[PDB]
Amino acid sequence: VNIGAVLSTRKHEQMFREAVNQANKRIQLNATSVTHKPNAIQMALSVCEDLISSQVYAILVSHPPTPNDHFTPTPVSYTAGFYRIPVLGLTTRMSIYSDKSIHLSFLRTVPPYSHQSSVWFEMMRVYSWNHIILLVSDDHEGRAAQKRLETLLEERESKAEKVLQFDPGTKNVTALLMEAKELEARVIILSASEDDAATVYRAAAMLNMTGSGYVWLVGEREISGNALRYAPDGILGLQLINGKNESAHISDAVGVVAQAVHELLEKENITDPPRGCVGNTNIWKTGPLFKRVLMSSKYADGVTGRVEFNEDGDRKFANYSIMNLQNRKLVQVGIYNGTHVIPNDRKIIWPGGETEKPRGYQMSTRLK
Amino acid sequence: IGIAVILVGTSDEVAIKDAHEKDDFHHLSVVPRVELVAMNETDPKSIITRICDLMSDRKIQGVVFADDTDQEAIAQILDFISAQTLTPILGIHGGSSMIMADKDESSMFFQFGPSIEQQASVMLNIMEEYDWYIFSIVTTYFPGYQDFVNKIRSTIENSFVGWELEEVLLLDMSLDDGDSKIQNQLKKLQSPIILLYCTKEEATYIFEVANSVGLTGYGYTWIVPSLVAGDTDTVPAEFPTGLISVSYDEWDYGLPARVRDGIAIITTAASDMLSEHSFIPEPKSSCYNTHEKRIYQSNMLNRYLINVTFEGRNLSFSEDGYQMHPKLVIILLNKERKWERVGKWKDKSLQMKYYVWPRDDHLSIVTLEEAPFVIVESVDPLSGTCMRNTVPCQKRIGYIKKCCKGFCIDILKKISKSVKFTYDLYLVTNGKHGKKINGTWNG
Amino acid sequence: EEVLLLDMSLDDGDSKIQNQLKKLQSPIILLYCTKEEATYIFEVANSVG
Amino acid sequence: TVPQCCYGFCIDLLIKLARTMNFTYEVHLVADGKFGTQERVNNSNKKEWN
Ligand SMILES: *[C@@H]1O[C@H](CO)[C@@H](O)[C@H](O)[C@H]1NC(C)=O
Ligand SMILES: *[C@@H]1O[C@H](CO)[C@@H](O)[C@H](O)[C@H]1NC(C)=O
Ligand SMILES: *[C@@H]1O[C@H](CO)[C@@H](O)[C@H](O)[C@H]1NC(C)=O
Ligand SMILES: *[C@@H]1O[C@H](CO)[C@@H](O)[C@H](O)[C@H]1NC(C)=O
Repeated sequence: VNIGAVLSTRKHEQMFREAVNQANKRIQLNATSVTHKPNAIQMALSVCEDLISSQVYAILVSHPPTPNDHFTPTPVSYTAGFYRIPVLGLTTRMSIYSDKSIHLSFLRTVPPYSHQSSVWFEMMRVYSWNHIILLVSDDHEGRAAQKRLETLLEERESKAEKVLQFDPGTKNVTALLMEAKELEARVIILSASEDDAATVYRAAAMLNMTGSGYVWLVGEREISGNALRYAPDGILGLQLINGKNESAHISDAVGVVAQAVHELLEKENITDPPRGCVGNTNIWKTGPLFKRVLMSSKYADGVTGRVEFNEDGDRKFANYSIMNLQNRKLVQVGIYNGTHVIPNDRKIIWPGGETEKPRGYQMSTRLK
Repeated sequence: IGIAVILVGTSDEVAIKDAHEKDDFHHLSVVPRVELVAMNETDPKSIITRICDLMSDRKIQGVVFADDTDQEAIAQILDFISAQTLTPILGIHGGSSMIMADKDESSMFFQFGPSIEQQASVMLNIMEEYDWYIFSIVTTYFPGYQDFVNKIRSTIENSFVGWELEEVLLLDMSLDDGDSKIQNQLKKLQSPIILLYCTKEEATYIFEVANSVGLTGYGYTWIVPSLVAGDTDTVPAEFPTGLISVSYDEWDYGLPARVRDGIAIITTAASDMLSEHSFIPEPKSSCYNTHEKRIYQSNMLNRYLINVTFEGRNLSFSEDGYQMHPKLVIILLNKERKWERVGKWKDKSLQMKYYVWPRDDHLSIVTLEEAPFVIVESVDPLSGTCMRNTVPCQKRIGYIKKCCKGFCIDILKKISKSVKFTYDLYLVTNGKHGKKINGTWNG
Repeated sequence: EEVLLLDMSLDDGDSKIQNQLKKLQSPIILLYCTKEEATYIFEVANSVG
Repeated sequence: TVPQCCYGFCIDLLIKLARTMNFTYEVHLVADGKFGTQERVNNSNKKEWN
């Protein structure tokens, strides 16, 4: 009747316990938390031991310092998927945990990075932009973002002018920039890691690729750290409202788990989860039902707003903030409330310093 | 080198190990060793502990895995272990054998099995064999459907054959309230072939809905990948009779054969590493906290594991983890809810044992070669099949397509169109026209 | 083109009704039955399309 | 790529079209010297024009 938590600090575990206790007053279930470990194998062994010690209906996972999302929550999800025990992620947007083929019984509290592609659609309709180019990286995240953008564009019968890809970690992207320079398109959309984004920023503004026109659109990882340090003025980045916050995510996760447990308690034929990985090898026989109950659960009102789960177990109806870099600063110029984008009363600058939105399309008069 | 072979649950006996001793591997310079380990737990903690004990206590570098259950989490756990331990792991005959896409980077985990693209290519070859150029596509919101559709469309576009590809469906199936929507969009499948792609649980519901609509019958054929079939002996009382599926070779492939193949692959990779770039023939084992394993430089060894000949077998793998030249079989749902092997798929070939594809208005016709009446040409070298004014023509003695034509052929075509009947032309073997010899006819 | 009988007395061949009904390619159908049988036939035809 | 001179009916039509709608041009000859048809490549069986 208890739930498991894997946080990154003792304070986080105490906060989770306090939140679960508070939600209890609104059964005798009590919380259980385990800290992270440097070794992935050690983390898997610890999670297995915790599961064996007491039956767990749901497991929450967080991100410690030096996240390395590619392998931080992966062991927990892999261990929990054997018995089909739902696992909720607190701060993870790698987009690899969305496919049910690999990660089974997984839920998200924050939208993945790929969903940012949707954010680059209202700006495509409110600014009258039709010719764009993509600098997506060559990896799962970049492929997912490109696929989502192409699917969104195909609805209106207008796809990207040219989609280019670059191997991750490359130190020479001059060829791609030169190829994309003569394309009669001024809107540039980038989707890469911090180091890759910083590398692309260098050797790009060198060939007058910044200034007049040349609207730049990026996500959230691009404007951060080294990439942000080298980011040119007029960059239109996206920021998550409550992505950094952890206590709020814990509170909403606890509330949703409690609501799902209360809803499931009414139903009959509720088989108890196995009391130990060793010996037990059959499926829970109720994991799919608990996952279905957890999904499609319209939470009344959480600290981070309305809680909705997508068909892939991802966060639904999120809120983004549009940031425009200017004078080595960052200011908010609009808010995307999941379905639409509303600008604020602040002026929007452009890479060329103009006060009017560039057309973003330069037709060529020299024909071959 | 020491390769550990792990068997879980019911398996063979130590006799298989004998095949690992009296073989070309022993005579090779690799001089490998085998330490068979049998387990009956099949749990993540148990598997991890066994792997760690084998790696630490014993000096080994390669692992061959073979389970008995159908749990797919075993493959993911093996991939995770390989990524962490930085040691090659081969999964065969079980959950580890199930093909999983999007493997973790720097993970040297391989398994026996085909990909979605290979199954789509096999389906297209089967369709082209019997001249089924009109079909549709039905899929659901399941991972891999995009790759399936893209492969089908790419194959159709880059070909000189005349395909149809009338309609393609999505079948959300996620909204419970939209139950009638599935039936509404299912009334557009006039094409004979369907080529469904979905999970077994969704497959049963889709089949029931189609039967309610009336898409299951003598005039409609369904082809599905191995995912829909699942367990061969677990027909859910709803699959229409005559369903065609593509599966991996599970009958003419023994567990000892797979173990020998894995041992040979590992030994050949080790020998190739020793011969070329002999700086480090085989890195030593390790333990927990493998961060100091960068000295091993397994990247060089990884490129060698994707090239194995084995006395003319081409056991090379792919950069993803699936073998490039697998063995595939075509199964058909018999009348008494059974699956029978109809044909096998070689590297680039097809050995279907049915030349007519047996199931009222369908009769056979015999023709003879004549100068102005029945001219027997050959298939078109450009597209591989005949074209306008020509019809398929069998040739007994096993057969060979000829695509006959001529005046009598045109008359037969017009007569068939007028009377609305189907046929299958074939040439005669003995006797030209017919004469009573010893009271018996011929030709 | 063709004529049908649609013997509704034997419901065991109900699956056949949807089968033989998916053959009338002609626009005009010229149905003839009772009101209840007419409603049943119309529902089956709508399901078939 | 020898820079030869070219003229004729097509050149006159191109000059008139360029004069009508303001745009410059850069004429060059086709490499294989063929109008174009769909053919098959020996490797990869990639159907393409020429
Ligand atoms: C309370 O939490 C602790 C975790 O330290 C756990 O061992 C114990 O089983 C929990 N109590 C109940 C009744 O589950
Ligand atoms: C996180 O959210 C909580 C609300 O529960 C708030 O009190 C806290 O200040 C937030 N932290 C940051 C860094 O915004
Ligand atoms: C988002 O804001 C727009 C303002 O134009 C409003 O029409 C829409 O209903 C809002 N949607 C949500 C989910 O708040
Ligand atoms: C081309 O000529 C037109 C006159 O019809 C003029 O309006 C336009 O500016 C010219 N374009 C140039 C000079 O690039």
